[PDB]
Amino acid sequence: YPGGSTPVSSANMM
Amino acid sequence: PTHADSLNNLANIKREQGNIEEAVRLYRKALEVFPEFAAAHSNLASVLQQQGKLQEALMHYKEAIRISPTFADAYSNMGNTLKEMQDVQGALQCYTRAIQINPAFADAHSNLASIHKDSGNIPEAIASYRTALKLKPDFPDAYCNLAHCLQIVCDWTDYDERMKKLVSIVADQLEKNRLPSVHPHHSMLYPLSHGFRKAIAERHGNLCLDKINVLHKPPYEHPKDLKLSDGRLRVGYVSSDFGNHPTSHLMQSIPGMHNPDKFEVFCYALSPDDGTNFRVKVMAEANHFIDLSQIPCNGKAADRIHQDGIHILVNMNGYTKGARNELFALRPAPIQAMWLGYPGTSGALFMDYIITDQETSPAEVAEQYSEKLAYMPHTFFIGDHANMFPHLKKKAVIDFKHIYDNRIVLNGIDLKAFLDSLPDVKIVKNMPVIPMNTIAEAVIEMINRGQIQITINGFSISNGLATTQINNKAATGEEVPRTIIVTTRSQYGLPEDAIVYCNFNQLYKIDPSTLQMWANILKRVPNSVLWLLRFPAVGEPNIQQYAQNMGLPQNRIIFSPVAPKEEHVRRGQLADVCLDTPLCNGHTTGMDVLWAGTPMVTMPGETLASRVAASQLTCLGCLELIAKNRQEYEDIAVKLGTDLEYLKKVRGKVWKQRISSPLFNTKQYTMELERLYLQMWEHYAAGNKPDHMIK
Ligand SMILES: O=c1ccn([C@@H]2O[C@H](COP(=O)(O)OP(=O)(O)O)[C@@H](O)[C@H]2O)c(=O)[nH]1
Ligand SMILES: *[C@@H]1S[C@H](CO)[C@@H](O)[C@H](O)[C@H]1NC(C)=O
Repeated sequence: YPGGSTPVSSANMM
Repeated sequence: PTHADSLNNLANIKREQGNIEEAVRLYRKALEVFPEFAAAHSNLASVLQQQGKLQEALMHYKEAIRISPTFADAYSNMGNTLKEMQDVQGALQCYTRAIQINPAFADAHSNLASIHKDSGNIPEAIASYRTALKLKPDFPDAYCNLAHCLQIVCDWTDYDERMKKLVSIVADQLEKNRLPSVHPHHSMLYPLSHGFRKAIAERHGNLCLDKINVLHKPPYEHPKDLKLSDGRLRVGYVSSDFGNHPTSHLMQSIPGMHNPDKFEVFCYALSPDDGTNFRVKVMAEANHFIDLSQIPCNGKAADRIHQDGIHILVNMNGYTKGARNELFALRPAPIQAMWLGYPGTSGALFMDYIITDQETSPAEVAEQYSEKLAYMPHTFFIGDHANMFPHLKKKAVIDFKHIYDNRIVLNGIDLKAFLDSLPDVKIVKNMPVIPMNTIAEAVIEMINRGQIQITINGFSISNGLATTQINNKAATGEEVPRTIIVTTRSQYGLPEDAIVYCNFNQLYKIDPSTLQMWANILKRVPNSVLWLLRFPAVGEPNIQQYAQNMGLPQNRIIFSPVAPKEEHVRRGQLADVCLDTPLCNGHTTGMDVLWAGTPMVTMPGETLASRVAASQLTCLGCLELIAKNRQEYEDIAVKLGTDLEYLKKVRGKVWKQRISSPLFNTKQYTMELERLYLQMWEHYAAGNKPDHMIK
């Protein structure tokens, strides 16, 4: 969120 | 010079044969003969980088670029190394120099685009990817990376053709035996066959195997019984997301709920402590907590897991950020299962089971998975909402006029006591309602003036938009709020006299077919709006343009900022109906909206990720919300928005059943999980290879 953070499900690097 | 050439040549040969260490020894010999060998330094660096020896690789990249100042490829690859060392500014500097040395260097532009993409600068990422493709039209990595950027911001230009090209690219790469340019996690978004999706995942699984085979470690000896653990099954949960992340928001209570008489719980963290209460809780309630982020070597880390005598090792990452699937490739445990964190097949032979359910993964489609199916009895999904947001278990409303359940809402641990201090409170059959008196005017005044909080009868009444200013831990879900919170349609500019359809997913989950469906619903229910999030904001103008093209005025769609966790869940109470995305459902997001008591309409597809919401709704007990096709999805959503008595029935149903069903019952879930573990173990202990556990 603006001013903070909202972690989400994300892909790993390749 | 000439002798150094042949040495470098031999090294390349041994490299191709897979003899990485012989290649290294030979590269070093070439450097010993002719120190100023740019190609030899660059080759050794690339090999060291592959072995994960990044600092050592950096040395040789620096040599290559000094010897040859026009060596753009070396700057580029050095940037790749810095990127992996998490030095992002450094990597960008290298990519920038590479492009300056050679403006036509396609790879360097794509590599720069990826930095922009990872940095959140999608428009700049798109610009750089287009440059790379302009320079090199046939560039699968760049095309596929560009496609995902476009997905993120809902740019659907030439969409159908784009999807066709993606499938075409994957088919060609699978044929030519190369790692597909489409990431297995993203493969759910594109009309790839189930065969192709599994094949993409399988390629990633084999990468992990290739990385651990060079360790030349033997197969581990596994326990054949529970004697050494005193009759207890040793279960290892492996996650990079023990901390502030949806994964912990769903399962943080599970380790502490395991039965200590029969289970010994080991949590293996792949990430350092982020200082949050989520990490605190798992560390405090697991029987053992091991920080594997302090053990970079996958061989040493796998040794540590095996030393603990783990019977069932649980992969909570799959192909997601922070994963170390090399650990599972080494097979330190006799049974290894995928659970919760990755909505797809691993495609990997070292994973034995995937923990799912009959609704999410009907036994008919077992061929989509490389793993054997292991069914939980209701849904495999779970969430910690009853523990994290208990203030949302009950609500009261303020009548600012009929009676509405979602215009002005109060929630709080001490809500009952506050209500008890008020005269003229009415109970509607059960929902407490405060009339439009002095108390209620004071509340609306707070909201309009943007005031943070007020006090009524000694009770703290908080503006729901101001949670971070009152208690930041409560805002993020690390603590339960200790004040009474007000949530209103006026806080988000939502209409007081109309149906609110919502979807709080990241915008990437929407596709043209979905928005068209939503447009069809809005047109059929003139008195309604669609409520979406700026997730990211740069997707907003694209959605609005496409809606306008479909004949919807700007006022039919309302955007809000992404909110802190507690506010996001709480504000779901203001909507009438959630419209789930069929391409990839709300997962965590689905649990969030249901906990607020909001009916969710869904249309399950064929992939796991497109079937989760239907599984959640089936467990909840709302089969009437599950559509078999697009027409039924529209008809259901329109019925909810127009048949107001029906709407009340279903909302009442969701409100009650989020408590009475198993959906949010973490103790029940853990116990069913334990039953499944024992089925797995007994099957193995009796000397059987994994088989479907679907009863
Ligand atoms: O306004 C919002 C919208 C979402 N979320 C959270 O952001 C995450 C979204 O992650 P993701 O898109 O990966 O969710 P999923 O695919 O599991 O539904 C979830 O934890 C939500 O609870 C939030 O905190 N504020
Ligand atoms: C995000 S994390 C969530 C918890 O483990 C998981 O179930 C969910 O499937 C993830 N979402 C996507 C799109 O991968």
